[PDB]
Amino acid sequence: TMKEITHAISSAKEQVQEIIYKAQHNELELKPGMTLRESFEGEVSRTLNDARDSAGRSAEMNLKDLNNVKQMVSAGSKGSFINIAQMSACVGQQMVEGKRIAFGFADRSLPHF
Amino acid sequence: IALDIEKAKVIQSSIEYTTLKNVTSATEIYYDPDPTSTVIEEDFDTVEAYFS
Amino acid sequence: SFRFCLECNNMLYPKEDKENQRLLYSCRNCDYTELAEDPKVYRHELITNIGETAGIVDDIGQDPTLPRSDKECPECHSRDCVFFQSQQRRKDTNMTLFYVCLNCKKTFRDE
Ligand SMILES: [Zn+2]
Ligand SMILES: [Zn+2]
Repeated sequence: TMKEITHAISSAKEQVQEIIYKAQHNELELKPGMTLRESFEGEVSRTLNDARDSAGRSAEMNLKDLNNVKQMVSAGSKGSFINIAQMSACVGQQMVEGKRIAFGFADRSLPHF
Repeated sequence: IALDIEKAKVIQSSIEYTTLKNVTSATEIYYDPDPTSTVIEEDFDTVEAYFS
Repeated sequence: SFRFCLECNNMLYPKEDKENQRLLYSCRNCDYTELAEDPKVYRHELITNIGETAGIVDDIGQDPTLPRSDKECPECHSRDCVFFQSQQRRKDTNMTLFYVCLNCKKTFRDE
């Protein structure tokens, strides 16, 4: 399952790279009522959300019936699917004000990039 | 119109507001003291075709 | 572009002669008057692309925070280059890249 999750995340990152190249070569479709940058950001966010959901679904399907987190989630007493996904597979994309992390430095998010 | 896309697009075009500033790209002011001719060479052919 | 007065350094406003039918640049602070070369009095760009590639410096290759690619230079065919996006920061601005060679230091695109 960890191999499957890693493969899903890597395929999603390759897809995001392809979207970046298409947007950087004017080959990107523009969502009506939105600019090129907004459409690019929305499409990347949708891809990353789908990646986290797929990895979490793989992780949650892996679990046995004797798994205690699965038992608590199935009883409906505490926890949900997102908790299992973040604990076992992938935390996912962090959103601030409904958008990805901004460029607080000069054209980058941290001085390590 | 609700089950046809072309008529719907026609209605959409007829409803949406469109000003001159939307289709305009650049505006210029030129000096030309001849009402019946012009100094600009690119447009000279078209304006003389109009006047003739 | 607008010219300045050659004697008192003020702006040369355009003026039209009724009797002579000529466009002349005249300073309102004196009697100086110089003959205009072109009739383009004014030009306004509703949609403009200036400043997109105008933000370029000759020492941009010494910045360590800029990414480095291996795209081919059109002039000297170098194997090292530094790229960046558009310096204009409006909402409509494209995401196209500008590449700068490390030898000739010219700005070129990929299209
Ligand atoms: Zn003067
Ligand atoms: Zn070069």
